[PDB]
Amino acid sequence: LQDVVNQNAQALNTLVKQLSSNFGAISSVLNDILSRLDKVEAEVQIDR
Amino acid sequence: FRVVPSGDVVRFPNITNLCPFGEVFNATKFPSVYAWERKRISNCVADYSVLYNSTSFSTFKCYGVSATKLNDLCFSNVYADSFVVKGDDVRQIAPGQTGVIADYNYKLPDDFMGCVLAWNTRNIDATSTGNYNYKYRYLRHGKLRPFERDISNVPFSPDGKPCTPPALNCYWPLKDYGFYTTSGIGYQPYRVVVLSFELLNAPATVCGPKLSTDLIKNQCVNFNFNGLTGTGVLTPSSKRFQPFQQFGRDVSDFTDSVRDPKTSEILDISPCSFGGVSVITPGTNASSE
Amino acid sequence: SVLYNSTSFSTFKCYGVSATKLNDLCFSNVYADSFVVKGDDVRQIAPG
Amino acid sequence: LDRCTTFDDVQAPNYTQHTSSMRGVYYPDEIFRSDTLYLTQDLFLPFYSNVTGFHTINHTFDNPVIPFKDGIYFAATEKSNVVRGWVFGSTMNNKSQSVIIINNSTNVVIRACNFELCDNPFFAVSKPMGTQTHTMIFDNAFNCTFEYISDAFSLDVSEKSGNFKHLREFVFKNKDGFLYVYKGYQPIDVVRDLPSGFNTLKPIFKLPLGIKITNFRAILTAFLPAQDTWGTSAAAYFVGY
Ligand SMILES: *[C@@H]1O[C@H](CO[C@@H]2O[C@@H](C)[C@@H](O)[C@@H](O)[C@@H]2O)[C@@H](O[C@@H]2O[C@H](CO)[C@@H](O[C@@H]3O[C@H](CO[C@H]4O[C@H](CO)[C@@H](O)[C@H](O)[C@@H]4O)[C@@H](O)[C@H](O)[C@@H]3O)[C@H](O)[C@H]2NC(C)=O)[C@H](O)[C@H]1NC(C)=O
Ligand SMILES: *[C@@H]1O[C@H](CO[C@@H]2O[C@@H](C)[C@@H](O)[C@@H](O)[C@@H]2O)[C@@H](O[C@@H]2O[C@H](CO)[C@@H](O[C@@H]3O[C@H](CO[C@H]4O[C@H](CO)[C@@H](O)[C@H](O)[C@@H]4O)[C@@H](O)[C@H](O)[C@@H]3O)[C@H](O)[C@H]2NC(C)=O)[C@H](O)[C@H]1NC(C)=O
Ligand SMILES: *[C@@H]1O[C@H](CO[C@@H]2O[C@@H](C)[C@@H](O)[C@@H](O)[C@@H]2O)[C@@H](O[C@@H]2O[C@H](CO)[C@@H](O[C@@H]3O[C@H](CO)[C@@H](O)[C@H](O)[C@@H]3O)[C@H](O)[C@H]2NC(C)=O)[C@H](O)[C@H]1NC(C)=O
Ligand SMILES: *[C@@H]1O[C@H](CO[C@@H]2O[C@@H](C)[C@@H](O)[C@@H](O)[C@@H]2O)[C@@H](O[C@@H]2O[C@H](CO)[C@@H](O[C@@H]3O[C@H](CO)[C@@H](O)[C@H](O)[C@@H]3O)[C@H](O)[C@H]2NC(C)=O)[C@H](O)[C@H]1NC(C)=O
Ligand SMILES: *[C@@H]1O[C@H](CO)[C@@H](O[C@@H]2O[C@H](CO)[C@@H](O[C@@H]3O[C@H](CO)[C@@H](O)[C@H](O)[C@@H]3O)[C@H](O)[C@H]2NC(C)=O)[C@H](O)[C@H]1NC(C)=O
Ligand SMILES: *[C@@H]1O[C@H](CO)[C@@H](O[C@@H]2O[C@H](CO)[C@@H](O[C@@H]3O[C@H](CO)[C@@H](O)[C@H](O)[C@@H]3O)[C@H](O)[C@H]2NC(C)=O)[C@H](O)[C@H]1NC(C)=O
Ligand SMILES: *[C@@H]1O[C@H](CO[C@@H]2O[C@@H](C)[C@@H](O)[C@@H](O)[C@@H]2O)[C@@H](O[C@@H]2O[C@H](CO)[C@@H](O)[C@H](O)[C@H]2NC(C)=O)[C@H](O)[C@H]1NC(C)=O
Ligand SMILES: *[C@@H]1O[C@H](CO[C@@H]2O[C@@H](C)[C@@H](O)[C@@H](O)[C@@H]2O)[C@@H](O[C@@H]2O[C@H](CO)[C@@H](O)[C@H](O)[C@H]2NC(C)=O)[C@H](O)[C@H]1NC(C)=O
Ligand SMILES: *[C@@H]1O[C@H](CO)[C@@H](O[C@@H]2O[C@H](CO)[C@@H](O)[C@H](O)[C@H]2NC(C)=O)[C@H](O)[C@H]1NC(C)=O
Ligand SMILES: *[C@@H]1O[C@H](CO)[C@@H](O[C@@H]2O[C@H](CO)[C@@H](O)[C@H](O)[C@H]2NC(C)=O)[C@H](O)[C@H]1NC(C)=O
Ligand SMILES: CCCCC/C=C\C/C=C\CCCCCCCC(=O)O
Ligand SMILES: *[C@@H]1O[C@H](CO)[C@@H](O)[C@H](O)[C@H]1NC(C)=O
Repeated sequence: LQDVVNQNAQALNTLVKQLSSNFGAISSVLNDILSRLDKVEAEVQIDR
Repeated sequence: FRVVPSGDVVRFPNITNLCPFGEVFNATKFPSVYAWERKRISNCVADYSVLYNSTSFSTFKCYGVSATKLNDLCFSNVYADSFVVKGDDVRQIAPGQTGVIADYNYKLPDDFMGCVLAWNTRNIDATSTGNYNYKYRYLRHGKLRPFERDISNVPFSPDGKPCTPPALNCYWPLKDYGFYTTSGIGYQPYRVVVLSFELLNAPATVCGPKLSTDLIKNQCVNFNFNGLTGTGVLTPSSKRFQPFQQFGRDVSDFTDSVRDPKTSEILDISPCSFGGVSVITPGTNASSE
Repeated sequence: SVLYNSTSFSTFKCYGVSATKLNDLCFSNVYADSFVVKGDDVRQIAPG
Repeated sequence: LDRCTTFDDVQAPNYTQHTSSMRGVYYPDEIFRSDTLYLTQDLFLPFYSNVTGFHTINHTFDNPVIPFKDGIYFAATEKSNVVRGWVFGSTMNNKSQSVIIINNSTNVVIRACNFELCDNPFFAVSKPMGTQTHTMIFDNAFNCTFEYISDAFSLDVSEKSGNFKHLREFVFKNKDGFLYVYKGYQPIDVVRDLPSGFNTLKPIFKLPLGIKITNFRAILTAFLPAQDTWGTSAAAYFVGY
């Protein structure tokens, strides 16, 4: 039972932690990208 | 549960002086490319529209930022590099170029952030008899690293051993530009200024023209701190930043803390939307409630 | 680099390779095409 | 003296071997973080690396030319302010530009120029009077490109007796025309060694010099009892890559 609980918690926490991946973009922070680049250039990074 | 913002907050540092556009772009004397010169810019407002009445640039290109966003940002570590080149050499001042200038005189890094400006100066830098005061290096052992300068003047030998000018296989490494009033456009003199800076990672003292507003707390608002824009709720924070720290991030790389540029108080930033919602229905054809 | 003492080019553009790598490579089937055009037509010598 | 001087009889230096121990960590950027673990790749000093030690005592005056490679960790153990700064360059003469970073007991001075460097640069202090007398770092300078001078202060130059009390740690990097300098400090009560421990360094300088750095030399202090005689006092410094 403890294993079941731990597995669920770890899955959710890993999902939260994966938000810091760049995925090949210049940055993983949306606000930084939208503050530096105009619509056309920002669209590529946001799509990635 | 969704919450929409109901306010606007813009906070920039206290700045009053205009940036020294005249001292940089209208200086009487410029250096040679092999001895390019660097100057620091700080504590000023980057309102470049004042140049619209007096200046005209043939080259203007920016890297790492869009030209239409410049007016909304603040810039961290601003440097201006000035020098003079030939008309045909202006294309070499860009990342990833080769040639005599890019190899032995002035090189930009691959991940360059900043802007390059260049304009023609035949009227002031060329003479009917020929001006030979500008020089560049055309012989060297190996290429320059980014933003590296070399102002040595030593006799050069392909064998890479000490030499004496009059001896055979001995050359002076510097060469003179010849600028005449009747030269073709490719051989006319051009003045070049390269601006380099960093964005949204550290304290800044150079900002664009923008009106700063009051601080609204405990409310969902749009905010702009030193050019970093977003939406959220601002609250007083118990964190203690170092003097060299401006922003704070959490494990997910979301900007969650910020120092106020005017009062220096630390503030936490939280999202506006939060909470689960469910809808119970007996079926549309039974009722719409 | 021997051209640095005598020649100057107003246009120089490379495709399929980075200009900074040229010194490190060997080239298989090398051809040079020469001709003369007008100043306004130089922009037309490019793919597409 | 008012010109470059070489000490008559100085013992040859046999450099000592030591190990670092979880020393030389610094803040990688300017972002604030708390209660977390951060993984990053950068130029660091590997744990338990071999480090080379140089000393000043009796007639030993160790200040050779040390290669720079890809940046250094520099530690100084002292009690009477013997180590005063560094000179960084490539040829270490007036054929190329060099940068001097010194503390001359009143201000911190950073200057990049074509220096006519003395092969034996030092500050002069009088053992009886206990005051700074001469500065003999360079004979001439021209074509200066960068200068920085700090606010005035006061430094205790007099000699001291006992055990080493102060450990001062620095990290030096060179990248994209910038010289990065990180600093840290620690009290100690050691006799003769590089203390083991852990201490993070903070950024203090990002100098836009744009020079090539491949060699460096330390600037020391000589406690001369009188004219024509030179004294060394006790101090040590260690280098790692
Ligand atoms: C943008 O810049 C213009 C032009 O600036 C002038 O030219 C440049 C190249 C530099 O040399 C500047 O130093 C010059 O000032 C500015 O307009 C000029 O403003 C000045 C200052 O107010 C005006 O000078 C006054 O103008 C009156 C007389 O003007 C009449 O005669 C002149 C011929 O001499 C003629 O050009 C003009 O049309 C009028 O018929 C008078 O008060 C006084 O004697 C003095 O000469 C000057 O006339 C203006 N020039 C023009 C073409 O309008 C702008 O002010 C500047 N804008 C901003 C927002 O800064
Ligand atoms: C790079 O190219 C330069 C220039 O080459 C010359 O100019 C080009 C346009 C072509 O016409 C070439 O054929 C020319 O040679 C070379 O430098 C020149 O080298 C030559 C050969 O050694 C030098 O000629 C000798 O120089 C001495 C006298 O020079 C004095 O007078 C001249 C008057 O013009 C003056 O310019 C110079 O400064 C001296 O005061 C002497 O030995 C002998 O009589 C003969 O004239 C010539 O002087 C050089 N020119 C310059 C400007 O330095 C480089 O060798 C070449 N580099 C490499 C690596 O190949
Ligand atoms: C750069 O500095 C050198 C001296 O530097 C020394 O030599 C270098 C080659 C390196 O090994 C350095 O580490 C070393 O410290 C200056 O050299 C100077 O050369 C001139 C002649 O060109 C000498 O003039 C002579 O000097 C004495 C004076 O008493 C007498 O022999 C003669 O009357 C004559 O004047 C000068 O002494 C010498 N300086 C020295 C050896 O220290 C060089 O001039 C300098 N360059 C510049 C541009 O300043
Ligand atoms: C520590 O060093 C500072 C800084 O001086 C700088 O570095 C020295 C090693 C020399 O190369 C100096 O030329 C260089 O500026 C010393 O304080 C400074 O001393 C200089 C003189 O050496 C002062 O300049 C002079 O000041 C007046 C006019 O104001 C006139 O005598 C001269 O025209 C000259 O300009 C300078 O004002 C002074 N302070 C500053 C902030 O620059 C300091 O004396 C020295 N300390 C020790 C113990 O050696
Ligand atoms: C680095 O320092 C060197 C050595 O001081 C500088 O070279 C020197 O520059 C001066 C000023 O241009 C030269 O004097 C001039 O020479 C001719 C006549 O000979 C003429 O242009 C002027 O009338 C004046 O006299 C001087 O000859 C020259 N010295 C040497 C040994 O070449 C050099 O300019 C400095 N470099 C930088 C990038 O600042
Ligand atoms: C810690 O020990 C290592 C070796 O385990 C030292 O590195 C070695 O340093 C020497 C002297 O600089 C290097 O030899 C020299 O290298 C270059 C050519 O590569 C050149 O200067 C000379 O021709 C000579 O060969 C040696 O290569 C290098 N070895 C390794 C594996 O990097 C290191 O210096 C020691 N640490 C300290 C602080 O002394
Ligand atoms: C940045 O400036 C603010 C605002 O200064 C006030 O308003 C300006 C428009 C101008 O009229 C100034 O002279 C005013 O003082 C500073 O905020 C003030 O800080 C002082 C510090 O003693 C405090 O007494 C005031 O109450 C503050 N005013 C407000 C409206 O909050 C602020 O200190 C400046 N920041 C820096 C770093 O200099
Ligand atoms: C390109 O060639 C021209 C002349 O064409 C021929 O090739 C030369 C190398 C040389 O042999 C010429 O005589 C030939 O006609 C060169 O220009 C002339 O070069 C000669 C060399 O003797 C010289 O006396 C003239 O003054 C030069 N004339 C001009 C107007 O410059 C030119 O140098 C060659 N380019 C290179 C890079 O070698
Ligand atoms: C750059 O500065 C020079 C020098 O001050 C300015 O040249 C002046 O031009 C005016 C006419 O516009 C002349 O009457 C003056 O004699 C010139 N020199 C001086 C010293 O006043 C030049 O206009 C400036 N350029 C810009 C773009 O502002
Ligand atoms: C440095 O000089 C000191 C004296 O100032 C030396 O210490 C003496 O060494 C001798 C020879 O071994 C001993 O007999 C004395 O008893 C020592 N005196 C003291 C006060 O310790 C020392 O050996 C010299 N060498 C070094 C490396 O410090
Ligand atoms: C005669 C042609 C020789 C064949 C060349 C072979 C392979 C292609 C590689 C390099 C060619 C470089 C072109 C000249 C660059 C000049 C640069 C400048 O001056 O800015
Ligand atoms: C050299 O090593 C000896 C021991 O072998 C040591 O006593 C001496 O101090 C070392 N050199 C110097 C300059 O101290």
